[PDB]
Amino acid sequence: KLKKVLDKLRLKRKDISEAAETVNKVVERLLRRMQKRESEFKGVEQLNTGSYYEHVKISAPNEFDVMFKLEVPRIELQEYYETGAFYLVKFKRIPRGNPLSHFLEGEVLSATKMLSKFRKIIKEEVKEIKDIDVSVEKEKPGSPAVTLLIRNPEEISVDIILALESKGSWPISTKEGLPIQGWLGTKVRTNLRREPFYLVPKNAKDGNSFQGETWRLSFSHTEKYILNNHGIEKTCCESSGAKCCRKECLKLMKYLLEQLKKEFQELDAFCSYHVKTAIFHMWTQDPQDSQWDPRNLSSCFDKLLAFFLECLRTEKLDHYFIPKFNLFSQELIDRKSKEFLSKKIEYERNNGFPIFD
DNA sequence: AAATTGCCGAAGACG
DNA sequence: CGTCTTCGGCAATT
Ligand SMILES: Cc1nn(C2=[SH]c3ccccc3N2)c(O)c1[C@@H]1OC(=O)c2ccccc21
Ligand SMILES: [Zn+2]
Repeated sequence: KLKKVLDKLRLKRKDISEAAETVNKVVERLLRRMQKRESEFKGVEQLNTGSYYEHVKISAPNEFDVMFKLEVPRIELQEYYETGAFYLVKFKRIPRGNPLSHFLEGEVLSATKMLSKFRKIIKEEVKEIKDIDVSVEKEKPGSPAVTLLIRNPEEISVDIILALESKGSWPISTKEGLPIQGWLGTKVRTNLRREPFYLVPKNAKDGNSFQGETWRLSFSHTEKYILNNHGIEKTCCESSGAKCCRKECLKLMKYLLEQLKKEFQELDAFCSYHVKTAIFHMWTQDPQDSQWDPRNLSSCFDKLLAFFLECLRTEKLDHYFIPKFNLFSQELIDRKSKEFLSKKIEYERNNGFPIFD
């Protein structure tokens, strides 16, 4: 029954080839444009992130996430209040004379001027794309992405996300995050945390304004690794290993949410990352590969559902990397919303998920 | 050195 | 299920 639904969600290869071909051609053009003398954003390198590159994209290959990461040495972080996720950026010492001073505001490296330039360049370059139908969607407070809209003729969107790369140790609000010791283990956790961390120009919302110079932590790269390396056994989902249902559960919970979001705008606050964050916790709670045996798909999905209902009910979903940061705090998602989603989920759960049709 | 090449895992397609 | 395929990712090579 859930097998059937998964069959429908599964991406068709033909559809992937036509989408990738177009998406890739456009990104390499923008990446290439981004280099090339002049621009502040030279040494940017590409990192593909997102449901698609984690292989958990459903229904259609019509959403692509791309990080344009920039290595910036000698930066100091100041925690924006006690958010844990948001920061101000300064430099160790004076530039002499170097690219990113035209994004400063005194000593602070403002996310907003840096993003506005980045968007301006992307816009001038999309202007010149003649063989493909692509446009830049209008700006949005609360998003760090310059979003492309591609009609292939199918509608495809590409979020191009500027990122600052920092090679130093992770900020201490992450010190007790990534709790994978009993699952992926201590050597993996330590190795993961020796990788760089990234900041993206999503501004912290103070009230109903946005604090324009703040940046947000991003662990898209880390999350991408974990999806490709998700078992306690090294052979999970390999040719000489056992298939598990972890990813299948993530897709099912994704589908469920996205359907409810379609016909209910009481849910615009919710999103996929909530479901992703939740399943990460499930994977920590149930680290054994044997617990996610495909035979057990139904009970694994329902356990995920029960856990997600419990997060809603108790108004608490800890960020997986930054345990201070409550994604289900009253300030980000109002109580009323959380109860509405709870009743809809509970409804589908007890009625054999009619919305799956 | 910016662009090509080689290698192979993840997973779709098909019987 | 096995096998064959395309795509993504990576870094050695020119
Ligand atoms: C609510 C939400 N949070 N969210 C976060 S919170 C956060 C904290 C630290 C790092 C990433 C991050 N993403 C996120 O990606 C979302 C959804 O993804 C979005 O880009 C977005 C946009 C509007 C509503 C919800 C989301
Ligand atoms: Zn697995």
